Amino acid sequence: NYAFLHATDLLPACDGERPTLAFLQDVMNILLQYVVKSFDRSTKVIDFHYPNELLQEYNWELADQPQNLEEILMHCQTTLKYAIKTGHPRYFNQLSTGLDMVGLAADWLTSTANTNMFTYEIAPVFVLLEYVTLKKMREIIGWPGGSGDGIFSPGGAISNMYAMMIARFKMFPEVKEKGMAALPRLIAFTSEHSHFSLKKGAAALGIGTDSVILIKCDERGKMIPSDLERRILEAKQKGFVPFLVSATAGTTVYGAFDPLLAVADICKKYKIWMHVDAAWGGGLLMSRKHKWKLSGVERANSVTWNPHKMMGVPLQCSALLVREEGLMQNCNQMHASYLFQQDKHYDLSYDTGDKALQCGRHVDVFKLWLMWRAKGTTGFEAHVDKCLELAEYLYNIIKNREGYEMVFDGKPQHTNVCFWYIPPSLRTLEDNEERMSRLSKVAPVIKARMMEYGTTMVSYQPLGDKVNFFRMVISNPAATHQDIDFLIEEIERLGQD
Amino acid sequence: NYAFLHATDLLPACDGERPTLAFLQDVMNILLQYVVKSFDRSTKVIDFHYPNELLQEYNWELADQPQNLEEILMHCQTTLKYAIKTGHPRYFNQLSTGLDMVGLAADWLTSTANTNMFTYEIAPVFVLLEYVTLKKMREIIGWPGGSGDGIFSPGGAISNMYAMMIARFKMFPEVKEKGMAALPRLIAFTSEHSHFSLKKGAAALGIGTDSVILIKCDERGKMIPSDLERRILEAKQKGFVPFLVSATAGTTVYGAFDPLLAVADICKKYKIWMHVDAAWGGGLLMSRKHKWKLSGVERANSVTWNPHKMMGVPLQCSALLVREEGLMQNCNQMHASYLFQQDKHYDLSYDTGDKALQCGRHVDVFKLWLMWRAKGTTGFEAHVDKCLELAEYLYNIIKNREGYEMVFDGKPQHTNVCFWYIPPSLRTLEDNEERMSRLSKVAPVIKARMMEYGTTMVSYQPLGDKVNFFRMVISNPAATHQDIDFLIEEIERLGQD
Amino acid sequence: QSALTQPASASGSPGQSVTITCTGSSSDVGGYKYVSWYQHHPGKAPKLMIYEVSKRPSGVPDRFSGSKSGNMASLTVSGLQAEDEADYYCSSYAGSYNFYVFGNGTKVTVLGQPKANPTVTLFPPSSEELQANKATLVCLISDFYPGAVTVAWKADGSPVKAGVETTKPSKQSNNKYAASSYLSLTPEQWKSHRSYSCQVTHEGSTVEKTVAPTECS
Amino acid sequence: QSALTQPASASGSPGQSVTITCTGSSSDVGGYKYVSWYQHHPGKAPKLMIYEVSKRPSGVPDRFSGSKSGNMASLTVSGLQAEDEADYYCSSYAGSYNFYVFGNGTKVTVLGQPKANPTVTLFPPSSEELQANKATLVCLISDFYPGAVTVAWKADGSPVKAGVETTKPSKQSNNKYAASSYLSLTPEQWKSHRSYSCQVTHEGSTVEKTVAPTECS
Amino acid sequence: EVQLVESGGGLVQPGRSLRLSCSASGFTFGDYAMSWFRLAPGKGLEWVGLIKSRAIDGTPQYAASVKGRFTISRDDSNSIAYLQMNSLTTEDTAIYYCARDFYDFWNEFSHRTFDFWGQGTLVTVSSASTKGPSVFPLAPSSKSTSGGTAALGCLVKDYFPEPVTVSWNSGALTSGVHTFPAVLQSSGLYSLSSVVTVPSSSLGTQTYICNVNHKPSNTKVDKRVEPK
Amino acid sequence: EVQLVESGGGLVQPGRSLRLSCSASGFTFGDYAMSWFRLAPGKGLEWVGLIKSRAIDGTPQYAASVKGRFTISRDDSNSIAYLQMNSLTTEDTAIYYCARDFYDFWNEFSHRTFDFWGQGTLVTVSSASTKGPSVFPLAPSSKSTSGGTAALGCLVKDYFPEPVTVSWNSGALTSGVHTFPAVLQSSGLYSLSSVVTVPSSSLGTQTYICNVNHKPSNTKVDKRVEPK
Repeated sequence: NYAFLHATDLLPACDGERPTLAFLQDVMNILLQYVVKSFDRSTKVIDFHYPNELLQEYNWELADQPQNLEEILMHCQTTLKYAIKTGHPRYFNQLSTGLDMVGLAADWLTSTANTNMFTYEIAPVFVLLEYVTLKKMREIIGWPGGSGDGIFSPGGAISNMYAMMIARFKMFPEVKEKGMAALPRLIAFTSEHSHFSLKKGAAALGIGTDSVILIKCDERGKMIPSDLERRILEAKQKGFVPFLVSATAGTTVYGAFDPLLAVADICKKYKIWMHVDAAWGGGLLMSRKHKWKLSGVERANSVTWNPHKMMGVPLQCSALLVREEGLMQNCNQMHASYLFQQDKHYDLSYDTGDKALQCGRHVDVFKLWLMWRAKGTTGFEAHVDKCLELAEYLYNIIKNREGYEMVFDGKPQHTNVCFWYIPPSLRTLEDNEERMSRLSKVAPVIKARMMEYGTTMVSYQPLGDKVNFFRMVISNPAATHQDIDFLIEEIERLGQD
Repeated sequence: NYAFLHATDLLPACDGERPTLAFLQDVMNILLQYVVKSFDRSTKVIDFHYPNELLQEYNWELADQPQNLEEILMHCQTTLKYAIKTGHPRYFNQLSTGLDMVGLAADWLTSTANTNMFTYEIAPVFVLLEYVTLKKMREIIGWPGGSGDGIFSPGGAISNMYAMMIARFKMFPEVKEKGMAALPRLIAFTSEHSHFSLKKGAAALGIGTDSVILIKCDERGKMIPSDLERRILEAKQKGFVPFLVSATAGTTVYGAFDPLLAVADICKKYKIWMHVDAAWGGGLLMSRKHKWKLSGVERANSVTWNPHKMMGVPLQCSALLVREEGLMQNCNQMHASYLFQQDKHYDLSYDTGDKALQCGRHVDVFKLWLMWRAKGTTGFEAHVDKCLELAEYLYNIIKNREGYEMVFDGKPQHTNVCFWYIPPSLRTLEDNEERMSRLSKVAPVIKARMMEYGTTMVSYQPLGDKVNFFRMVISNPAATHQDIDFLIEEIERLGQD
Repeated sequence: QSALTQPASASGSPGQSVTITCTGSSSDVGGYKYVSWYQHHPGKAPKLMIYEVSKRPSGVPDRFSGSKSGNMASLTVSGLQAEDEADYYCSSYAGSYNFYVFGNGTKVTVLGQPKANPTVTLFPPSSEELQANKATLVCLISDFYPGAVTVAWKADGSPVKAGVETTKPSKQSNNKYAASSYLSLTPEQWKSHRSYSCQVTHEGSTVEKTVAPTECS
Repeated sequence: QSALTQPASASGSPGQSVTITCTGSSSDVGGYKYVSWYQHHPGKAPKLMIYEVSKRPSGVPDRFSGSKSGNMASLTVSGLQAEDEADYYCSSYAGSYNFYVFGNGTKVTVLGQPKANPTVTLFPPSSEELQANKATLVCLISDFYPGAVTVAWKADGSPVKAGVETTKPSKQSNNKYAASSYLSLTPEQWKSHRSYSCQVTHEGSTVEKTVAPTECS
Repeated sequence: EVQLVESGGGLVQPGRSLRLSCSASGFTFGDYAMSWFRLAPGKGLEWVGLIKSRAIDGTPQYAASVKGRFTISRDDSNSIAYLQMNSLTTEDTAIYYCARDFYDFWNEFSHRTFDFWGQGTLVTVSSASTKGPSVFPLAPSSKSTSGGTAALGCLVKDYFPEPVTVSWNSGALTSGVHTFPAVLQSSGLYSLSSVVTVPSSSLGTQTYICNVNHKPSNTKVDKRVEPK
Repeated sequence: EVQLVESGGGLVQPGRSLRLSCSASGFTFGDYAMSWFRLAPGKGLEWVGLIKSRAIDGTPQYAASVKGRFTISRDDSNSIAYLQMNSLTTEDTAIYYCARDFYDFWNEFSHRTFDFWGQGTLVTVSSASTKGPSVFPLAPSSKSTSGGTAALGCLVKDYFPEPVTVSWNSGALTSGVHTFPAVLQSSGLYSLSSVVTVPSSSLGTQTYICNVNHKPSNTKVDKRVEPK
C-alpha cells in the first residue's frame, strides 16, 4: 500500500474511503502507544540535543513532488520519538503541565468539526456552548444570574490587551476615529510583581509602559494600599486621567493575592475601572472550603481567568469576563454592514458579532464544556484541594530541614513554593553580604543535573534584586507524596558537598 | 459498560489504562463515521435551526457532579449531528471550505504532542519545522536564499496588526515606553476596497482610523497610482509622516491586484515601508505557469500569506514574512533579560522566543509542513490551475447566457465571480435606476430558498454603492464541473418569474 | 433620543449683554468638549457662531462669547444690537450610536422689558358648528411683548390637554406680537362643562379670560 | 560602537563667539531630539548646558546656544568669557538597544592668538638605558599657543606609531602650554634607522626637530 | 465662496419615491464629507445622514429612523450629492438642508462641526385632496355684551391643498383686521382664522361680511347676523 | 538642593571585587531612576548602567562591557545606591560618577536625560610590582653643540605607587625648571621627566644634579658629568 500512495487518492476522492480509514487508524495507533508510554514514571522526559544536530539527522526538507504515504507515517513516528513526554508525573516545569483524556478526545472532535465562531450560521451548537459556559463562569464569579459580557481568547496576553482596549473605550470611544494622541494621558496602575503581558499590551495599544505605574508590594507579596492611593492622588492632581487599576489575584511569580475588597472601594472612590487578573488564580474559585481569600471579586469590572492552567484544558484557553453589556461589539467592530446586517434569517439580538481584534476564531469552547460535564465543579474542587494539601506536605518537610529558605513571608499561598536551596558546604558561613555570589550558581547547576538524569523538572528564576530561586508548583494530577519526598532527597544528593 | 464509568476512572488512575484504551477508540469511531459521510453530494448542505429550539431540544447546562461516560458519548454524537459539515462539495458560503486528511491527522498529532512553541526547550522538532518552512516560503517570494524574519500567526487580522506594529517600530522605536501621544502623526495608505481588519488594527494600536487613508480604485478594484502619490505628497507637505503603504494582492471581494511595481518605486521615492497583503492571492506564488500575475512581489518589505485559505489547511494558520532579519525580537521584547539567554544551552539564532506579543505560541506549522510533504508544490499548482479552469468555464457560460450582469469589468482575476442575476420578469426593464429596488432583494430571496432546500450554498453581499450581488468562490477542493452546471441551472430555475 | 435643554425665549435691550444656557447630559455635553452654537434667521441658512467650547469662526465679531462647565454650555451675546434677534441652536457630538444631537433652540428678541400685557378674548362655538357635529372654542391673545407666551385651557377648573393647537409667529409685524389658540371638541363633550377658561403666562404676569357658570354650585 | 565626532579643540578671544560641532549618524544624532551637551571643568562635576537640541536648565547664562540640523548638532558660545574655558562633551540617545552614546569631547581655549613660536627639543637614548638594552627618545615641546598641539614621530621619513605616548596637560604652571612625548624602542631596532624626527603641527605655523643622518649623500 | 444649492422639493403622495439633489461649488468635491439635516415645521433640527470623504473612508452613515429607506449618493465627476427617499410617510414632511464639514479633510478635527449650509428644500407629503373651505362665524353669543368696541371673526376649516384668500366687506377693510397664519389641527384639518374690530354701537345695525376664496374650488360669503 | 556623594574608590588588584557607594540627599530617592557613568583620564565619559524608578520599573540595565560582572543595587530606606564590581580588569580604571534622571517619574520625557552629577570616586586597577624609582640622565651626546644654551634633564621610571618628588641642586631651583605631568608608558612603565636650562659654556666645569625622592622607598641623586 502506502509506499506507492499519496494524499491525492485519499478523501474527498471517490476511491478515498478504505485507504483513508486505514491511514487514520495507523496514525491513531502510534498516538495511542505514545500516550500510555508518556504517562509512566519510568519513561524519561527528555534527552537534550542542540538545534543543529537534531535537524541534520533526518530529512525535514519541503518536497516539490508529493511524498509517498509510508514516509508520512514515518515522519509522524520520528517526530513522536523526538518530542517531549508531557504526561509525566514528576514534571513541574510549566504552569499548565500534563494532559487530560476527555479533553484530548474533545480537542480531536473540535478540530474535526472544522469551523469558527465568526457567525451562528456556520457554527450553531458551538456558539450556544460559548454562551452557557461564559454565563456559568459569571455565576461562579458572583455576577447576578450569569449576567454580563464575555469572550474566549487565545491566551492571557491577548485577554489583557482586549481588556485594556475596552477599559480605554469605556472612558473615551474617540480612540477608534482619532487615536490615543487625541486624548488626555491615560494612567494605569499595577502591582510591582506583575507579569510582562501588561507591558506588552501597553506598548501595542499605544499607551506606553511609562504611563503604567507600578505600586509597591509588601513582604507577603501584595500591593500596598497607601502607595496605591498616593499614585492615584498624584496622577489626578497633575491633570492626568486614572483609567485602569489592575489587581493581581495570584501573582505568576509567587502566587500572591492583592486585597480585592480594599482596592474595590478605592476604585469606586476615584471612579477607576477594576481589572482582576486571576490567570494563575482561577482554580481557587471552585473550592467552597477555601473561597474566602478572593472576597471582593464581586465588585470587579473585567476579569481574566485561564481555564487551561487551572482546570487542565488543552493549551491557550483564556476567558475574558466583562461586567457591562454591549462594550465588546462597539469597541472592536467598524460599523458593520456585512456580518451584523438586520435582514438576516435570525434576528440580530443573538449576535455574537465582531467582538475581538481578530476576525474569526476556532471552536475552542467544546473541550472545556465537555470536561466540565465529565469532571464537574466537585472534581475541580477535589483537584485544587489535593494540590494545596501536597503544598502543605512539602512545606512541613522544608520547614524542618537545614538549607531551605522561603522567598516570601510565611507559609504557602496557593500552591507556589518559592525557595532557595543552600548546598551543605555553603550553610556554615556567616553573613558578610556577598554570599549571593555562591547562591546564584546553585539553581543552574541543579537544573543541569535534574534534566540530565531526567528525574524531575522544577522552574528556576531570578527576580529583580533577588538571586536565582526555585519555583515549585503543584498543578500536576499524577503527582504524589512519594514524588515530593524523592524531590527533597534528590536535591540534597545532587547539591552535596 | 459506560453507565458505570466516569472520566475520573480513566488515567492517571491505577485501573485507568484499560478504560482509557477503550474510550479513545470509541470516540475515534464516531469521528470516522462523521468524516466519510461529509464528502457526498446526495447529503444536504445545510439544515437550519433557530437558537431556542436547540436549547429546549437538548440539555447544554454545565455539571456540578461528574457525569458518566455514556452521557459524554451522547454529547459528542449530538453535537456532530447538529453541527454544519464544512467538507461539502456544494458549500461556497464562506472563503474557508474543505478539509484534507493529512492536515487533520497532523492537527490530531499536534493536540496529543501538546506543547508550546514559545521556546525550543519544550517544543524541540516544531521550532526547527517552523524555521525550514518559513525559509522555503521566503525563498518562494524572491528574497535571497530564504533570509528574513517570519512568524506563524493565528489569523490575517492579527497578522495585519503585527505588520503595522513592526512598521511603526521601524520608523519610531519610542512607542514601547512612550506611547502614541509622544510621536509625529503616522499616516498609512491602503486601497479603497481593502479589508476591514486593517482599519481595526489602526483603531486597536492607538493610531486611529482617520490617519489611515483610503486611495481610490478603478472599475476592477485596483488602486489609482496618481491619487496615491498625490496624497503621499499632500501628507508629507503638511508635516505628517507616511510610514506604511498596504497594497493588495487578491482583494477578498473582487480578487483584485494592485500595481506592485508602481508602489515599490513610490516606496523608494518617499522612503515608505511596503506591506503586500497577499492573504487571498498567496496560492498563486506556488505556480510557475501564472507567476507573472504577482509582478513586483520580490521588492516587498512585509508579506501576509494565508495557507488555511489557499492551500486547504485546517483552520487557523496565517504567516507574516518580513524582509529584514531581527526586527520581530527587538520590536516585541519588553526587557533585555528575558530568560532564554545566556545560561540556557540553545543558541540565540533559532530561539529567540520573545518575538511576539502572545506569551505562548500554537504549533500551526506541523499541519502545513506535513501537507507540503504529502501533496507538494506540484499538487498546490494543479489545485490552483484546476480552480482557474472552472472560473474560466463559469464566466464563458454565464456572460453569454441571458439575464446575467457582472459587478466588475472583464474576466475573473482570480476565481471570484461577482455577478448579478436578472429574473425573467425584470429582464425587459432596461430603464435607468428604478430596477435597483427589485434587484436589491433578489439575492436574499435566492439565498433563503437555497438554504431551505439544502441543494447548493453560494455567498451573497452588497459592497458600498453596489446592491446585493452573488459572490461565487472556487477555493473548494471537492468542486468539479457538474456542480457549476447545476448551480447555473439552479439560479435560473429558482429565480423566476 | 437626547435633545439638549435650552430656554425657549430670551430678551434684552440695545447695548446690554445677555447669556443663554444649553443643558445636556453626561453622554453629550458632559462627555465632550465639542459643543457648537448656530444662529438661524427664518427661511435662511444656519450660521456657525461658536465651536470647541469658546472659539469663533472668521466673520463673526468678538462680542459673541462661548463657555461651558460640566453638563451645561453657555452662549453670551455682549453689546446687543437690533439685528441680533434670531433663533440660537446648540449642538453636540454624542458618540457613534446617536452621532449628533441638537437643542430645542432659543429665540432672542432685542427690545426687552414687560412693555405690553396681553389682551385675551374668547369666542364660543357657533350654531353652524353644532349642527355640523363639531365645537371649536377659539382664544385670541392680542398685542403683547415679550413674544413668549404659555397658554392653557381649563374646562370647569380641570386642565384640557387634548385637541388643541396655537399658531407660531410669522413675518407680519402685528402677527409676530399676537397669538391664536384653538380648542376643538364634539357637542356632547362641550355641553358637559359649563365654564371655559383661557389663561396666559407672560414675563409681566398672568391674564385669564373665561365664561362664568350658568348654574349654581 | 558609535562615538559622536567632535573637534579636538576650539578657541576665541573675549566678547567674540565660537561654535562647536557634534556629528553623529542617522541612527543617533539624526534620529532623535534627545541630544545633550555637558560642560566639564577639571576637579568639578559635569554640568548640563543644553538639552533637547536647544533648551537651557535653571541658572545657566543666556548666551550658551544649542542647535542641530540633520546628523550634526552644534553648541554656540556667544559673548565669550574667560570662565568658558572647559571641556565640552555631547551625548545622544541612540535608541533602546544601545541606550546612550557620547562624543570625543572638545577643549575650548580662551586666547585666540598665536603669541609665541614653540621651542622643540629632542633627546637621544640615555647611556644607562642602552646598557640595560632599552632605548627611549624624548621630545619636549615648550611654550605653545593658543590651545592644543599635535606631534608625530618619523624615523628615516617613515611614520612610527608604536611604543609612544604624550603627557596630558593640567592646570598647574606652564604645564598647560608644555608637552612631553616619549618614544620607546629597543637598541637593535633603533640602530637600523639613521635619523629620528619629532615634527609638530600647531595653529601658528609648523615646527620640525630632528637628528641628521649618520651617513650623508 | 463655497455654495450649496438643494433642489427636488414639492408636494408628493405618501408611499412614493423621491430624489433630492444638492449641487456643491467652491471646493474639490470628491475629497470632502457631505451631511444631510432636516428642519421640521415649528420644531428643531435633526441629523438625517452623512457621507464621508473617500480619502478617509467614504462609507455612508444614516440615522436609525430612516435606515433602509433613505439612501445618500454622490457623483464626484459633477460635484453633486443626492438624497433618495423611498416610501415617504406624511411624517417625513420637512425642509431638508445640505451641509459641508467645517475643517479641511486631512485634519484631526474633521467630521465634528458643519458649516456652509444651503437654503434647504421643502418636502410636503400629501394629506389628500377634499372639498372646498367651510366657513364658521365667531361672534357674540348674547345681545350687547360688548364695551366700547366689538370684535367679529371668520373661522375657515376643512380645506387642502393650501392656501386660502380672506377678504372683509369686499376689500373695504385694510385696517382693524387681523388674519392669523394657517395652522394644522388633529385629523388632518388645516385651519385659518381672521378677526375684525368695529365699534359697539354699529353691531346688529350694520352689515358685516367675510369673503373666503380657494382657487381649486368655489368661493364663500358669510354674513354676521344679529346676536339676539 | 540635590547632592550625590560617591565613595569606595582606591587602588585595587585585577580579578578582585570592589563595592562603590553613592549616598543621595535633597530628593525622595525611592521614586527616582539612578544611572552610573565612568570617566577615564582624557578618554571622555562612558555609560556603565542604569536602574529605573520602582514606580516605573525598577530592574537594572547594563552596558555590553560590564554585563554579568557588575551589579547595581539600592537601599531606598537610607537613600543610598551601590555599584558592586566583580572581576575587575585594568580597562575598568576610571573615575566613577553617580547621576540622577533630570525629569520626574510621572513625566513623558523621563528616562532620557541625566543631571545632578556627583563628585565621583577614582578606581585604579594595577598589577605593577616594580621596586623604587629608576632615574635616567638626559644630556648632550658631545660637548658644546647646543649653541648659546643647553638643556639637561632627569627621567624617572619604574616608580609605583604614584608619584615622585623632583628637586634640582638640593632644592635650590623652583624657578627655571619644568617637571612634566606623570603618564603611563607601554607595559606598566609609569613615567615622569624634568628639565633644567643652563649655559652651553657651563658644561663640564660646573656640576648640575637632580634629586628624586619616592615615599614608599628611598631617595636618589643623579649628576651630569662631562660628555667627552
